[PDB]
Amino acid sequence: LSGAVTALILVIASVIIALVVVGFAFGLFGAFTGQGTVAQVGTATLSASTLTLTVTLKNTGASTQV
Amino acid sequence: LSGAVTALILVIASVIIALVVVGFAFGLFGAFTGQGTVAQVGTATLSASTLTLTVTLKNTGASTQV
Repeated sequence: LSGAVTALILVIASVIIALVVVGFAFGLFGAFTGQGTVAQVGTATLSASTLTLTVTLKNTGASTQV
Repeated sequence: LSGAVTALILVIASVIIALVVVGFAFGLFGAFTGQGTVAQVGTATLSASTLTLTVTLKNTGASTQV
């Protein structure tokens, strides 16, 4: 009688664990998609007297830092 | 299951990198176009007593130095 009890306990535990793993995978998807993609969309201007960089940047992801 | 996760991670990384490269290429275009083109538009006069050069220059790019 213990065999079937063990079988169902393991079945439900395995289902819980598999659902956890799948949720983590889809979270990884959503997190890597919106991670932050920064590129340049036009020439920069480097003032050499004051050493100041004026650059136009395009960022279609999360708000990152420099 | 890890295979598809790796595939999407690499796909998004590759897209970000390719966009960076393309932005850099177009920035190079814009930068080399307006780099500064200086030529002469008339005869110069070289005063030999004072050694002074009076020259008419045409510059259709960035403000350079001599």
